[PDB]
Amino acid sequence: SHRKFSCCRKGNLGYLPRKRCTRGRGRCKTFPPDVQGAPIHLTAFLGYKAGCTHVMRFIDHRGSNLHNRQAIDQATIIDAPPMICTAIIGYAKTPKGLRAVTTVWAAHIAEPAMRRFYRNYFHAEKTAFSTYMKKAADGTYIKEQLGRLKQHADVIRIVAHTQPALTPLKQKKADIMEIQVNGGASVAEKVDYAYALMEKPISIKDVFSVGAQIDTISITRGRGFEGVVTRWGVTRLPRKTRRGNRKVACIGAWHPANVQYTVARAGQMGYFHRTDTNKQVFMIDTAENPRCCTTEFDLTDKSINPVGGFVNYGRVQGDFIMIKGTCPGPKRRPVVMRNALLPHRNCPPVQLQWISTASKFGHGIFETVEERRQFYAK
Amino acid sequence: GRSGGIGNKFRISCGLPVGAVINCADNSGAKSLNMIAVKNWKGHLNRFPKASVGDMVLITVGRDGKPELRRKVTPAVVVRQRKVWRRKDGVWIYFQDNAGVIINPKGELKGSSITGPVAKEAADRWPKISTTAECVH
Amino acid sequence: MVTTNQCSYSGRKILPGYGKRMSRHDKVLLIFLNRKASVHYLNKWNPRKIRWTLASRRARGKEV
RNA sequence: GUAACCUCGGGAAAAGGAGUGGCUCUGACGGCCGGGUCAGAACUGGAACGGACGCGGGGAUCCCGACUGUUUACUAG
RNA sequence: GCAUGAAUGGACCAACGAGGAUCCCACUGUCCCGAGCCGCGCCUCCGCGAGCCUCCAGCCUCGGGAACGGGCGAGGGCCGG
RNA sequence: UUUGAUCCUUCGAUGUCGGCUCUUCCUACCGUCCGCGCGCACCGGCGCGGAAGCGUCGGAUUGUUCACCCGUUCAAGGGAUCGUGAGCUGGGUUUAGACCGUCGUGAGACAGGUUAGUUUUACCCUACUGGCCCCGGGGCCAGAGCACGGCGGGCCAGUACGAGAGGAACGCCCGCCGCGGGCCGCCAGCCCCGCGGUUGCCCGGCCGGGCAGCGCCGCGCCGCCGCGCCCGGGGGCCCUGCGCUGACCGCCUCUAAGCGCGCACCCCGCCUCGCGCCCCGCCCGGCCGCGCGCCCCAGCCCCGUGCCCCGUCGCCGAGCGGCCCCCGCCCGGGGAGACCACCCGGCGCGGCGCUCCUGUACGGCGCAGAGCCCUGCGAUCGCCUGAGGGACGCGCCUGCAGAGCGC
Ligand SMILES: [K+]
Ligand SMILES: [K+]
Ligand SMILES: [K+]
Ligand SMILES: [K+]
Ligand SMILES: [K+]
Ligand SMILES: [Mg+2]
Ligand SMILES: [Mg+2]
Ligand SMILES: [Mg+2]
Ligand SMILES: [Mg+2]
Ligand SMILES: [Mg+2]
Ligand SMILES: [Mg+2]
Ligand SMILES: [Mg+2]
Ligand SMILES: [Mg+2]
Ligand SMILES: [Mg+2]
Ligand SMILES: [Mg+2]
Ligand SMILES: [Mg+2]
Ligand SMILES: [Mg+2]
Ligand SMILES: [Mg+2]
Ligand SMILES: [Mg+2]
Ligand SMILES: [Mg+2]
Ligand SMILES: [Mg+2]
Ligand SMILES: [Mg+2]
Ligand SMILES: [Mg+2]
Ligand SMILES: [Mg+2]
Ligand SMILES: [Mg+2]
Ligand SMILES: [Mg+2]
Ligand SMILES: [Mg+2]
Ligand SMILES: [Mg+2]
Ligand code: NA
Ligand code: NA
Ligand code: NA
Ligand code: NA
Ligand code: NA
Ligand code: NA
Ligand code: NA
Ligand code: NA
Repeated sequence: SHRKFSCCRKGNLGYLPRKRCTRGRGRCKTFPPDVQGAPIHLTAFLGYKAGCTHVMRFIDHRGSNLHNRQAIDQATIIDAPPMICTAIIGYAKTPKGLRAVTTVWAAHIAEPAMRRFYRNYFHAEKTAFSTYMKKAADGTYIKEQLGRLKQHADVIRIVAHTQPALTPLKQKKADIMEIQVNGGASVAEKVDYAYALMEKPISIKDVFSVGAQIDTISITRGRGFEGVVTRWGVTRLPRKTRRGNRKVACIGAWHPANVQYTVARAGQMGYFHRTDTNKQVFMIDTAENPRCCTTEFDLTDKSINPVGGFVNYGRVQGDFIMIKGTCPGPKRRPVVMRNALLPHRNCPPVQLQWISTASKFGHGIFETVEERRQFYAK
Repeated sequence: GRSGGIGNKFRISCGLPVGAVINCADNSGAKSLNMIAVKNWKGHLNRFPKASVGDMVLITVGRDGKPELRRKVTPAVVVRQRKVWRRKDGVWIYFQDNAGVIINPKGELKGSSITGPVAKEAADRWPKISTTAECVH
Repeated sequence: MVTTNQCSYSGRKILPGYGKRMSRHDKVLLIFLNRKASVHYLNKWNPRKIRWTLASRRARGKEV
């Protein structure tokens, strides 16, 4: 007979199966669409999650109760040391989909990439690219391959890698990513632009801008094996139940004589590949600037690094980006940033007035160590 | 043709589910009020309706109040609550007791004066409360 | 930010978005720095004998 | 400080209030030196003291059997 | 008064009851709506080491059929452990 | 989806009502969507067709299904062994105790009422949820899954409309609710052995400790978490229809050929998984095969052929196309975790500094101290002292150390 009262199912069936991610890191499945004639630009970057904090801003939002006053907002900091371009890959559109044409590697490759090619660098015999680097000493081979790409490709991407030596991480091998080149008037313009920045650093300042929106892709926090109450959010059973009350009472009808895939069961929770969309950029700066986080209402110079350090993360050494809200993952998890595909239309402009830099280790009340020393008669 | 509160409010942390007994902050003759319903509430299976400061509820007057109002369902507005809530400017605030005032659907009070401080949400949403209030926090 | 408040119980400085405030029936607004302060006040512990507060340091002469 | 009712014996710990630590003192009660108990005061501790332990929740009514007692060892007190 | 009723006892009743029932105060994870934690088991290892059950076997949908098939007819899937 | 009629299967047993929990399906559609009609001025109602995406709630009495009432964003109906007892519960029904009424000579009876009354076993097969049976880096894609709906406010406007009472709509902007995926900066909750307070006993006393299965009380870091915060704006083909051009049928006709517009439904994108493939690197290898005009059929451009020997005697080269081969662990640490796997590695131990948790150490010194049997006893208080103790976060190394066996 029919269920007496109305209620929806619990959980989203579009995120199945709930299994540990088998991809090494967060990967960019799709890139923003390419429109001919727009200025040529890059579409993505890779960084590391560092922390969260406060900001006070001024809201100019016509038609809302916030239109002429202040608001306290949550922000997230992502550490973005420069990336090195090192290869060019071209694709051709085909009846079978996107097929690679060829990939051309630079004459000289840095140690982090070489490390990425092995499992144990100290013991491994160093043979990767040993023959290739002799062939490509002169520019002739590179030119021939780029001519091939110019005459046969439809989509152009570059290959860049991170520099973990500029971070507090323990890892020494780098992360290799493909980044698409959008814009221009033809494929030749794209190929020349990509060739103009080979073996060169790329800064996040040249990819994103303040006030635009981005998508973030990462892997969420892990929890191991978990029960239905926490894994799927079903109701607990009453106290008098024999054999406990954290479970689903009925897991099916008599017919069909099987268990359906739509019924909640226990298993792995967390460590999933996820993507949050439409996050607004608040600030792009570098930790090498002493007035990094000083505004019109402040006096003493304050930088990004808080008093006592970023908890469970080293100190930030260089460039970084600030976004509004939250992103998946814990601290130190690699994060891929990407231009938004379907941005939100009505976003008020960003107008920072004050940034909180107190100690997040405990409850701190001093924005700088000099103020603390003054206070404690030190 | 003006019936309800003014403007559209922001979501606030509710603290008063159906079945709570709250104090009467106006000199209408009542001592305590029993909450039995919330206006503009769409439910869910098994979930009690709940209210916060500034919204309209339906009450009965308790056994320790003047008999002239003792067996009717009446509207009222919540003006104070003990559950701490956060405002859009990042301020967390709370009061010492839960309290309300008997008001009309169109918005005229049923007493002369309101005793104690009143939250700014209720005052902004209802003009009659704003003037009769002696202190707004 | 220039505009900061003072804790009602301990006399320390509070930064934007960092505590809770209470309104009493007598129409007085109290501002607290953390949960430790608000518990001290709620229990009616005299701040003049809690040695880390400003009220106590003034009575001792350490603070002028 | 304790009500209705009552077989005048009860109800009754009805209901419901306040106090209780430490230290320094004062008085009272025997015997031709001992002993504990009871009462009062100052000072002083995060507005704390039956600080662990041990140890009634209460009230207004209706039905049945007066009451203490006995019973289906192993589903009925 | 389907079909109450007088030692097959009628009516009433203070005290009493691990008896059946309704309401009020106080109290609370019973609940809104769940969260965090402690010990033991579970789990992995060394040593020791059973019972029950068992035509044969062990993926589905429809048909017909002792009228609700694992095997039969027609289709759809599936390395093995 | 009722109740009957019948007696085909099941008495060497298919656990017999309802509720709670959870999934899926139907449409004969209650609100929301798109059209048409009205005895449709507006507001509000009523009828018809397509449409099953979302919504269909909280309570009082009853074991109840049902019914009945209060309230709210005003509240359709059903199926799945009358879905769901090795999922629960045990209120009802339906053993054995006991009571009332009616019936019976009696033992006893009663689709009459009432009260008390053990709910056993998974370690096997399958299904389901996760996890494994090592092999480079970066990508692509078949197949499978699938997720943005509802209610308001402001401007339009006291306008159109209407005698008046009254009283809309397109578009844009701003909110709320329900659902979904994340996160910890603020606030809230929690405490592994941190700090402080306190009762009894025990270590002769002070100090400092132990036992009371964490003695009990306050606060609390890294972390987890909600009662906190962030995020959710795309296309296509078209049904039921409304139109354009226009005949059979001299006229008229949305249709018969032809053409346009079109739905919370359908399909695709985004989003989750993903066998297999591709590029590159180390290498530059081995094998197999021999054969290209296009377009239309009421112009069909002169047709109504050709091949017909894959050995049956064909087999070089080139060219073009296709296939095959190629890639470590043990060990330690986590941001990962049942075991495994995954991500990373010249690890870590022990210190020093910063930060922040508690709340001002022991000792000494005081004309401090209520008082006293007073050249001494005394709970407490002040100063040295935001002190002492602690750290699972951050920064350094002045010490000790850390790259070794099976394949
Ligand atoms: K349903
Ligand atoms: K008894
Ligand atoms: K049978
Ligand atoms: K049952
Ligand atoms: K904590
Ligand atoms: Mg039980
Ligand atoms: Mg912190
Ligand atoms: Mg319910
Ligand atoms: Mg008796
Ligand atoms: Mg007895
Ligand atoms: Mg017995
Ligand atoms: Mg018994
Ligand atoms: Mg008779
Ligand atoms: Mg007689
Ligand atoms: Mg009789
Ligand atoms: Mg069988
Ligand atoms: Mg067969
Ligand atoms: Mg069975
Ligand atoms: Mg059986
Ligand atoms: Mg139909
Ligand atoms: Mg069963
Ligand atoms: Mg029973
Ligand atoms: Mg019986
Ligand atoms: Mg599997
Ligand atoms: Mg698909
Ligand atoms: Mg907290
Ligand atoms: Mg002992
Ligand atoms: Mg972990
Ligand atoms: Na079947
Ligand atoms: Na049936
Ligand atoms: Na059934
Ligand atoms: Na059972
Ligand atoms: Na086991
Ligand atoms: Na002790
Ligand atoms: Na979507
Ligand atoms: Na001392």
